[PDB]
Amino acid sequence: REELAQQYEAILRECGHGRFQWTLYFVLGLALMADGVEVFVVGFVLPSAEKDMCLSDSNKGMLGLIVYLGMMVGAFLWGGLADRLGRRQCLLISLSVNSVFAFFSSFVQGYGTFLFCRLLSGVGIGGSIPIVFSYFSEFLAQEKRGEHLSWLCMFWMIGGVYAAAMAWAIIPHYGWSFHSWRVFVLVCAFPSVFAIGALTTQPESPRFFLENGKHDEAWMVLKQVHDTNMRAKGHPERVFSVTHIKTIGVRALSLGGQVWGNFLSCFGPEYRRITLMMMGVWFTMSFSYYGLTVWFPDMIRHLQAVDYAARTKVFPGERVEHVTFNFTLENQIHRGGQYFNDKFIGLRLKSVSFEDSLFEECYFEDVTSSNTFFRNCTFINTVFYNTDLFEYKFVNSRLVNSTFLHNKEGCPLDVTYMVYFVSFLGTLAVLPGNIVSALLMDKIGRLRMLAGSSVMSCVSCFFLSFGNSESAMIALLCLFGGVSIASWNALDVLTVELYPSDKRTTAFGFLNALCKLAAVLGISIFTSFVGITKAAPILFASAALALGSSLALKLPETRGQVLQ
Amino acid sequence: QVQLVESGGGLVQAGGSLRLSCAASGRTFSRFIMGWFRQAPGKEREFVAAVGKSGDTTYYADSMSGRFAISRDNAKNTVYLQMISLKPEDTAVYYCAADSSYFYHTHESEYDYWGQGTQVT
Amino acid sequence: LVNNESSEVIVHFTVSFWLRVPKVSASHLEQYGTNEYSIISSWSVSLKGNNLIWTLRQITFRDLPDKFNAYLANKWVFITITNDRLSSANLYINGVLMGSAEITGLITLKLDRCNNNNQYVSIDKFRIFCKALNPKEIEKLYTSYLSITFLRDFWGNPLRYDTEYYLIPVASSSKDVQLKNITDYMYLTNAPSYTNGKLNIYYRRLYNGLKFIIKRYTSFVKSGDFIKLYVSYNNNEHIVGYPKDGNAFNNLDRILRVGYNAPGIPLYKKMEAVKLRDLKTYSVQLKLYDDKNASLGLVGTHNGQIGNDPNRDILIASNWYFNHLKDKILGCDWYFVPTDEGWTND
Ligand SMILES: *[C@@H]1O[C@H](CO[C@@H]2O[C@@H](C)[C@@H](O)[C@@H](O)[C@@H]2O)[C@@H](O[C@@H]2O[C@H](CO)[C@@H](O)[C@H](O)[C@H]2NC(C)=O)[C@H](O)[C@H]1NC(C)=O
Ligand SMILES: C=CCCCCCCCCCO[C@@H]1O[C@H](CO)[C@@H](O[C@H]2O[C@H](CO)[C@@H](O)[C@H](O)[C@H]2O)[C@H](O)[C@H]1O
Ligand SMILES: *[C@@H]1O[C@H](CO)[C@@H](O[C@@H]2O[C@H](CO)[C@@H](O)[C@H](O)[C@H]2NC(C)=O)[C@H](O)[C@H]1NC(C)=O
Ligand SMILES: *[C@@H]1O[C@H](CO)[C@@H](O)[C@H](O)[C@H]1NC(C)=O
Ligand SMILES: CC[C@@H](C(N)=O)N1CCCC1=O
Repeated sequence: REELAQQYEAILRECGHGRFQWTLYFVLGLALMADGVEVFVVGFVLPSAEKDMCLSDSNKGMLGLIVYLGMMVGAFLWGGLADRLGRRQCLLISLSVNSVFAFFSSFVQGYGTFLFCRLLSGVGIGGSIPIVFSYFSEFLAQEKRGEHLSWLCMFWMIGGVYAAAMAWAIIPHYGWSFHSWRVFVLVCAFPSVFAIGALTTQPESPRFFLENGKHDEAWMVLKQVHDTNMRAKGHPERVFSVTHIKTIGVRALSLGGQVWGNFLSCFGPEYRRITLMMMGVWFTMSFSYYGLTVWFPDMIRHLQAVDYAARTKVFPGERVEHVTFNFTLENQIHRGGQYFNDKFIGLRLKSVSFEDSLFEECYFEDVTSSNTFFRNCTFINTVFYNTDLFEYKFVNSRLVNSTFLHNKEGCPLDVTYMVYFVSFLGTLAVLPGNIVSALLMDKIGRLRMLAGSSVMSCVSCFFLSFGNSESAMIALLCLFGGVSIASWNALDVLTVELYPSDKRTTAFGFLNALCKLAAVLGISIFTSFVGITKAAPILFASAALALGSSLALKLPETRGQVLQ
Repeated sequence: QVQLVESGGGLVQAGGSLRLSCAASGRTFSRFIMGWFRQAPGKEREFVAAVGKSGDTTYYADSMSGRFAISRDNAKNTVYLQMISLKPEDTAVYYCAADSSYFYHTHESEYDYWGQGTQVT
Repeated sequence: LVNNESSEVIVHFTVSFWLRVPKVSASHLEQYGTNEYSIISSWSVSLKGNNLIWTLRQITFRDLPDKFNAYLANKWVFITITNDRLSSANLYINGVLMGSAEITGLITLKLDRCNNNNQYVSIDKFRIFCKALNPKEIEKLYTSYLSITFLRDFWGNPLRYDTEYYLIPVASSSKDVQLKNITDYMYLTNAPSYTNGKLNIYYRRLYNGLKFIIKRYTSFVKSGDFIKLYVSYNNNEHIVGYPKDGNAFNNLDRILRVGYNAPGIPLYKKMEAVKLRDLKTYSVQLKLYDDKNASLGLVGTHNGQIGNDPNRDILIASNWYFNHLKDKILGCDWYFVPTDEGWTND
């Protein structure tokens, strides 16, 4: 095994980095872009789709977590299958599934079938990072590989900004009407289509063929890589004189056995310590990262809610008689009023409350209320014609001789720009971290860079209390996102270089499934901290990153070594 | 299917007071707008009073505010209709109904389930 | 003049006089809305509901719907009714032409033909010129009667010490003054309002909020005088003032405090009542000095957030208002509205 790797490294080391490596970089960055787009689709869609689809808070949470659950299943499944079948073929299959179900997710009305479609889309896109990083690792020489794999993660933010821009440019056109958010989903499903469009024109990695005892195919693939690179390099005349490289229902059962055996061999005597340390590192970093990134927007929303409550105005002791009103109101409180013989036609309300009032012989007509309530009010001989006033809108009230007529239809649930801008800021703030990590991975080292980024993030977590205003949260989120990305780039580079080529996609995929599993738990735990002491998330995220840092330092070193 | 039964009726001297208890069954009881209907001899069912899904708001019919009081107890899963100053005109079979809609309604067609009914003299 | 057979005044072109018509109740307006009762007859002057009528040809001027700024409310007004026989007649209120009639081809001061026992109107300064006055003459007349000899309350009556008053900002009349806590600040709040579409009348309730007192430093309030302002709260007077080095907006809009009592700290409680702008309106400006004779600034309001309390309009005594005396509307003017029997909330 060690003898084959030395020979293979020489073939790529002599030929050098040419057009082929760049072409593959782009056609794989397309798939990473597809993943980066898919991660935000449900997030940007909930506020708009909450009305049409009659969604409650529990449904909002389930829709939030379904993408991560699908990615969790898909990472393991495609990682296991890629080793036995290949990298190109499994990437094609996974991305085709993603694109097809994402396309069918826009023309869906029901909530359960929408959840099912998003789950299958997540399953499809789950196999992006494992197959992409592995399949590209086999065209790079040890002279410079840490740098090359780091630039490969620059496309995830491209996907993120693409999704944010389309959300900003498609969602706010509420007047299109099938509403706009479906068109936004359809637009966001295009990167996967481009991924299959480009990926079908690239070869399967030589290493898979060599490991499967198909040396002829590896030879022709290396011949193609040599030809493409020599077509426009300094020296085009040298011929590929390298001879052959060293040679080393039923199908369903065979694949099931082989995938299980490959997964089990990762816990063997030689890959026990490495697997345990990587499990710990992946779990702890994923937990903190997802917890903080979903905790910041919730805090911003909470602060905005507090400011809105502080902006409310009260109107006490109003008496009205024989008047008509047709003017909108928002964020007001009316206490202790007396209305007799009034009319209310074409009235719109938003976060308006009425306390201790009294309506006698009134008449409502075409009134829509959002977060509007009647507390301790009294109605006598009042008529409600074509109104949205539901049963729960009256609290501690008494109705005498009143009547509802021609009641409106719609979702009975009561909940019938900043997010986009904040998400764009974070996705752009992850840039300098990526640049420094890419330029200094092979110089500083994978282990040192991982440890430094992890401890820096853990220390920066302590300054959460320093920011209390709305502007401070944005800066803190940007600072955390921009400095913690190097930790993930180093981890992706480290996980590839540790396991052998026979297991790298299975081993990377298993750990990525753990990453998604930890993300779900972190999201669930951190969403409930709001309304509680600010020190709790600080303590949790600091302890998690500390445990990650110690374990990460305890791993071995891989810089400057053949990819065995 | 929610099963409703009413009890607490019985002959009452003029000007007295009486109570009727409408007990439901099943966990799903906070998702219905409870009501009370009565059917006098020779007349059709007429809506009397109703209470909200949380017991906070009441909904009385014309002239039924002052003699009839309606309340619900979620802990015991039951509804109470207190009547005072009973006159001979208040002779009927008082039914207990359930409505799953999100609006207060007086028509009997809108209400989903019904009760066995009890006689009040 | 009251609705009594013994309340009469007998005396043995153009006509001018001052009038104060108490506000008409909703029930009274509904009942006695059409009945016409005259006040001065010879031509004649009569009142019908919320309408002032000049009887010769005839003229009818309708009062404004908002009783707060209406002329037939409890406030004192100046009425000039020009009678130019050659061309026409023009009627001026407060030197403003509210109408006229084309009189072409053509003394007792008591309530006549009135069925209400509570109808009483005050008439003062009855004059009868021997010609027709022009706009300049009317402007001069109205300016001549109003002077700076003494401040005036909301209804035009002169201010008096030892009297409960309600303060109402001139710029924002729909707000009342409330005190958060003792030894704390005061903020403006919305006031209860009454509206009637059938009768076409509306206004704001005029007897809610803090009750203030103007007391001598050491019996009418005189312009440019030194006073101490107390706030009545739970049958106890609380001095108003700005404590030394207190919190303020922008370091110069000092926030006043009521009943402040901090040991070892000095409290400024000297104010000056002055009338510096809008001689034609009944508003009072207050200056707040210090122990060193410096001028802290006239009492005003600023919008901000003190602590965790909601954004409000905090009563402050800033010196910024002295630079904008030429402004059309200024936030340093207040109305002292004592309780009166000619205004009762409907
Ligand atoms: C209880 O209300 C009824 C019904 O009110 C009428 O119908 C409503 C839908 C709405 O349009 C109301 O404005 C109507 O008044 C009252 O019955 C009416 O009473 C008025 C009294 O002037 C009479 O003129 C109408 O003819 C009545 N209508 C009918 C159909 O009989 C009833 O009076 C109210 N009861 C009490 C105690 O106030
Ligand atoms: C579902 C129904 C919920 C119940 C809604 C009750 C809301 C009560 C509304 C109170 C507002 O009452 C309204 O305030 C304005 C002043 O701001 C008054 O004054 C106004 O009257 C006229 C109406 O155009 C105009 O002169 C001016 O707009 C204004 O002066 C109105 O005469 C009064 O009718
Ligand atoms: C509901 O509003 C009523 C008024 O409509 C409140 O009862 C009033 O309370 C005040 C303050 O003590 C009393 O002066 C009034 O006499 C009461 N009115 C009546 C008719 O009893 C009542 O407290 C309010 N309930 C709640 C829960 O806020
Ligand atoms: C409300 O009514 C007023 C008065 O008739 C009218 O000018 C205004 O346009 C109406 N508003 C709407 C939204 O119809
Ligand atoms: C787990 C994949 C990894 C990567 N380098 O693509 N990262 C880093 C940003 C969040 C994420 O998923």
